[PDB]
Amino acid sequence: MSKLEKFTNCYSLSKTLRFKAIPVGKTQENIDNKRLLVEDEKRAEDYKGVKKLLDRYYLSFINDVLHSIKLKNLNNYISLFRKKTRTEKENKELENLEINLRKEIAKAFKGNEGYKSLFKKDIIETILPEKDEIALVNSFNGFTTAFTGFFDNRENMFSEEAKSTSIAFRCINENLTRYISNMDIFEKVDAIFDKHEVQEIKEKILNSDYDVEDFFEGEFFNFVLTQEGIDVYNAIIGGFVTESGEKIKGLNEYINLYNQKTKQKLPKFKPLYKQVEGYTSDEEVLEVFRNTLNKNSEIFSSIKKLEKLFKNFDEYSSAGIFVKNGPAISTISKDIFGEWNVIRDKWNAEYDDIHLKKKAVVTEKYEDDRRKSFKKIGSFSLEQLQEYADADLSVVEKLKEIIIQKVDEIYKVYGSSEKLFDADFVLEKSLKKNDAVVAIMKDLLDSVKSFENYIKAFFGEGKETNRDESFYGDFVLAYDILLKVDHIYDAIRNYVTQKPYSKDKFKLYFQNPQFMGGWDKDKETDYRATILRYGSKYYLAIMDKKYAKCLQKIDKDDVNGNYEKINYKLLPGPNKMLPKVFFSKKWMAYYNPSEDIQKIYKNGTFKKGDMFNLNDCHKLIDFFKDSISRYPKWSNAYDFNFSETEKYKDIAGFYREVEEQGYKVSFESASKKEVDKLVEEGKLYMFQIYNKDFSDKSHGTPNLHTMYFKLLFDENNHGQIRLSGGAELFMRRASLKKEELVVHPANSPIANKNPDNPKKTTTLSYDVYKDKRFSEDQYELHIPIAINKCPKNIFKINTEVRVLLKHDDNPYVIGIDRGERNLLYIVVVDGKGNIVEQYSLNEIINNFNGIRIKTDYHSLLDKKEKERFEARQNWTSIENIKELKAGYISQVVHKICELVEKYDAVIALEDLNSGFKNSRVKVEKQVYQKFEKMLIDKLNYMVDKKSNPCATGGALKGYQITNKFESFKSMSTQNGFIFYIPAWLTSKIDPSTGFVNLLKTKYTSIADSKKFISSFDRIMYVPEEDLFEFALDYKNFSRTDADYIKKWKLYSYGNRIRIFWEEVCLTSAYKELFNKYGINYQQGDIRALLCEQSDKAFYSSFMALMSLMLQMRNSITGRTDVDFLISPVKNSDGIFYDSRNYEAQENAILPKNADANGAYNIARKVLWAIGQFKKAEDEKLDKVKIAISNKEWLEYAQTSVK
Amino acid sequence: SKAMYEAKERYAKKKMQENTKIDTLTDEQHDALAQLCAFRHKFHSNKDSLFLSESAFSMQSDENSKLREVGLPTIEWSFYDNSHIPDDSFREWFNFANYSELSETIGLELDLDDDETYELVYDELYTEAMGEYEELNQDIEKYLRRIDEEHGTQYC
RNA sequence: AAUUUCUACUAAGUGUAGAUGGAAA
Ligand SMILES: [Mg+2]
Ligand SMILES: [Mg+2]
Repeated sequence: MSKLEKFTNCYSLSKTLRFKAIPVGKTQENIDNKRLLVEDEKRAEDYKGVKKLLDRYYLSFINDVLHSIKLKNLNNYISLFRKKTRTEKENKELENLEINLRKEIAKAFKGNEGYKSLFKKDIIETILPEKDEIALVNSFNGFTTAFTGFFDNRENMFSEEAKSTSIAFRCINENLTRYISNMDIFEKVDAIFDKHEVQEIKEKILNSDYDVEDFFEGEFFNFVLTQEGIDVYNAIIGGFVTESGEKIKGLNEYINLYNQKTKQKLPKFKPLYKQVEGYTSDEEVLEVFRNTLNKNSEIFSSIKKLEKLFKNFDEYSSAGIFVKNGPAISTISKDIFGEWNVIRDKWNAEYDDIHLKKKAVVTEKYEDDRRKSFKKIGSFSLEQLQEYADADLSVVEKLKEIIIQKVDEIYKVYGSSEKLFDADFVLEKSLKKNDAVVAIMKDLLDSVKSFENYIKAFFGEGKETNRDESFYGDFVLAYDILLKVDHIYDAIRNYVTQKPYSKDKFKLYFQNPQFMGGWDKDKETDYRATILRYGSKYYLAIMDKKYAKCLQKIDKDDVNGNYEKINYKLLPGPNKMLPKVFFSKKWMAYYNPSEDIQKIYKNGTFKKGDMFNLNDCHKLIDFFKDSISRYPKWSNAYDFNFSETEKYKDIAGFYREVEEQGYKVSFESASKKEVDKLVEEGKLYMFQIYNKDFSDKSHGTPNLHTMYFKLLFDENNHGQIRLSGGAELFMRRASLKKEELVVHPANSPIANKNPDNPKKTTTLSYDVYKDKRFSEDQYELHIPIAINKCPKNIFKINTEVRVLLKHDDNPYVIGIDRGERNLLYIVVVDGKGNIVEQYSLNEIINNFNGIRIKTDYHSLLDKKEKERFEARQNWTSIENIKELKAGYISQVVHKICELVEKYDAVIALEDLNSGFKNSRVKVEKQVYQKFEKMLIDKLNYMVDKKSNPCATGGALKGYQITNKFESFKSMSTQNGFIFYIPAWLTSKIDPSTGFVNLLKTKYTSIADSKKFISSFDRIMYVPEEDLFEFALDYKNFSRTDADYIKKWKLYSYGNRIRIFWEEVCLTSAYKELFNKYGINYQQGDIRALLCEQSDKAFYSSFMALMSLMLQMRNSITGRTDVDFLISPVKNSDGIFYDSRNYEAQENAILPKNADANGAYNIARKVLWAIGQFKKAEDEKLDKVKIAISNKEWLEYAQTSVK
Repeated sequence: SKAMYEAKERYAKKKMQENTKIDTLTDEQHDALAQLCAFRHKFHSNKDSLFLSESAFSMQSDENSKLREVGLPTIEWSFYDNSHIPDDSFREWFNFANYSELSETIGLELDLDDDETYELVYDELYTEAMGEYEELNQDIEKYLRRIDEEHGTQYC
């Protein structure tokens, strides 16, 4: 019994299929005559309009009753907050008063003229009538419940839970804490009070109320609570126009006049919150883009405010301008210092001078703790960057000139794009076929977006010390406007990358709100939908509500024209259906529940909680048994055969028993001619369930979904597969028209595009239109199933795989690694270390009838990336490539699944959050995470279609070897048969012995190089092998606390590849350098001669040769021919490993090339994890660590071979 | 309805990636919280198909069991008994007060074969089901807000 | 270049081989 005979029927699932539906006979013209499409087209479209009307009435309700509330605890909150801190649980009384104030406005709303009829049924009926909108709100006269996704959230607008969208939290804890802040900051505007400007005009043209000090004194908060009051308040801040050309001044401008003496240093009055994009057509999207980025747009004025802010930046202090820690701080290091790694070096030294000892060597755990302590910090001060900086580095100039360079770059791309915001602009071609216009828009949007990404790190997540609030107050006041460009970026991008066709659909209801919920016989006259089989052309039946019983009075016809017809008896949810029925006032008046039975259910001792009594709940079990026997519908329609009363240790066990059994679909027949005459009468509607496998030409294997759906009505349906309910139906529209499809004509030799087909050209007898499926409409149908509804082998999979792998004795392992020369690379390793099968996954085999036609994806990728290159790298090319990768990581999964079945393994997989991608790899991080998703999705229910359905591994008894996916971090360190493993030191490693370089040999100085060249043990030269054998211990080098052997006798032969494309050899290069500098280098230990020279270029051309002795990976990066991995240390047999030495075999015992080596090492790390799986008890198997360290891994990979 | 779909999910996904370090309390309670949060995001996604008799679905004692094991405070639910949320027992009840309403208009008596009174009780039981489930859902959001503003994380 | 849908196809001629869990903001 191998390692997959356990893992089936382990837990539930719920897929859902999606077949098409063609109407048969006169059903389509019957629908058009009875007009059953216009109603639901309206019932899709008018919903946002009726939402608009109800939002109109709701906002009128708020602005109605807010003119009738004067808060009484407001003074007692304001003064007690602005009382000057010193709480000792007085802030707790402040919060009590705050929630009581929210309760006061909540009580005002509750008693606010009814309000109980604000989310019930009559709101669509009665109040909202009192134009032509009466039919609009009257269009839903028999259909109310679709508003319940609105009547809940607009109720939660009126809560007191301090939620975001609600009224109460806003008007008490954002408006009031802005109002009292402006009340205090009113103390710092009294020194500029000129009545000719602040009083002679504002009070006369705004309110004619009491003057400007009334809005800062706190007793018109009850007047400003309405949105009219917020309008008047933001008028006194900003300045009203009163439809005249005065442009009357505001308090922002009066406080802006104060810095005429070049010192503002007084915060302005922040405006108050009030109380409550394209994607269709080319002219519209161009106009809204003009609206949002012309030379007087709000975003553009925000850039102007930001550039003048960073022009006058030097007046603010350098003690508060916090730069955000994290990703962007590398580019900030690159632009403040010169390299990607200097801030981290200064912080490194600043930390190690405190926590490092008086030695200098490190451990890897101390390095990981060092990295954790560096990621502990939230942000950095600009003053600390001046502290990091040496002389002649003033950040207040450097960042200023950087940002003015960026702003002038945006101005230069405005000078590029100035032909676009002009009034007489023309569209000569649509944006699908035009390039220059859309690439211009792309450059604009990406330039402003890059500017936002550069500005972004000046937040420091707030909640800090005295930060420069006088700077942040306008900084966020421009940044909120600069963040609006994402609403244009995620409008223009998903406008241009959308298909020409369109997948909009509306739910079809057929005049009824209660539509196809279930398939129950004796509820089918209510649900009004049934399913008929005949041969194999399946059918969906819709009965009209005027004639909702056209299937009951049908005879078992004997003139041999029949449709078989379902019955579908399903007891739904038997743990909470049985007490719903057997205590519900009519069963209590038909089948008397015992006096002690009613009491035992009413007290409820059948549940757990220690009130659980076996021979007490067993009488309840017998009562359920006998009553289900006495029930007329459920005595007959199922075959209930339970256990005995002592054979249920839990009523949960009995519920599982009745849930297991209570489902049966059979087929009682019907006529054919009377059914088709009936659908000719129009009392039925009949659709055929159809896809591209129910046709009578399909001479191959079906779609995995049609295999399931054909298996829903088998007598093998014993594997607990169950057609559930919740089915829907849908309807599309003709996105395309028929004429303008580019159509390949008939009887012409049509082209090909897969180059590895021997039939290099073919021809057909008919047409094959481009995208025929969107020419007409089609009825999409969904029919959701629930695989493995009753689970049996239930356990924790993450422990069961481990307790399986320990007791196993030769457990196979797959590895999967990305790469540069190939997309992925599979390596299958035995329980020892022998490579069973190593191959690429660039070529995809399609093993149909007998004919293994392969197809490449790597050539497809590069041939599309050349179009990306030649087409200025625009969005259509980007998303085409992303979808091609998505199709590729679809078609990988069949190979991985079949490989898992063929070798009985556990997949290893490159962990990501410990990873350092390389950029060039073709499958990047986003596509790899999608591969993770579309691998654990499929290994939730592994099935191969060619197998027999009844046998294990089939469509009834699939493998479940994972869990469901949860969250993008919770996918870590184990998932069933997928293991996650850190990808450190997996590509540049000698597979024979395990030598890895750890030597930082990028040249710095002769001051370092002399000690570095003296630290070696014996640089000599062997003449009987012509090799420059080096020798060293590792313990005399920094960053070297991981290796285990540390006795590495290096060598030289095998040429390597430099970059400078720079092809060199090695031992001849060493000899020519040493004959450039004139050495008798045949009497070893030549370090004594090498520590005499004093010119720079000798050591600079020696470091660059040490590094080429150490460089194991060689990419010629223009061809796929020489990607050779060579290792300058040899094993016990005196031969060091070469890749091309191992490429030309059939099945090697070592990796072929670089990507395969990257797979093989990951497989080795999982093998180490299995080795530690073999060395614990079964009581720690859930705790055995898998995160194998660098030290442990190098030790295992060296001492595996010996 | 694709751009905002990806945007609102990758924002929240970034927050679930980001908040795995803020807690810095005894344990990996982030796992239980994100598991609860996605459970919330299924529940509030399609609460409506819980009303159907046999939809693809499948409480409070189970959540409290999986929450006590990690050591959080519990949820303080609104009810534990759960057995009165009406779904498709439309053959298995009678006591409702709005028969006074239904007799104020014509309607018919308490026999549901009339095609007019059927939807007139279906509406009320649908709204009562949704009104029960959001009272459930508010309890989970209250638990997340309490655990949010006690430990300074982000969940809503 | 035919597709419930997505990717690569033309694969023996109205399709082929893998995949796909839907509604909802
Ligand atoms: Mg097929
Ligand atoms: Mg295509």
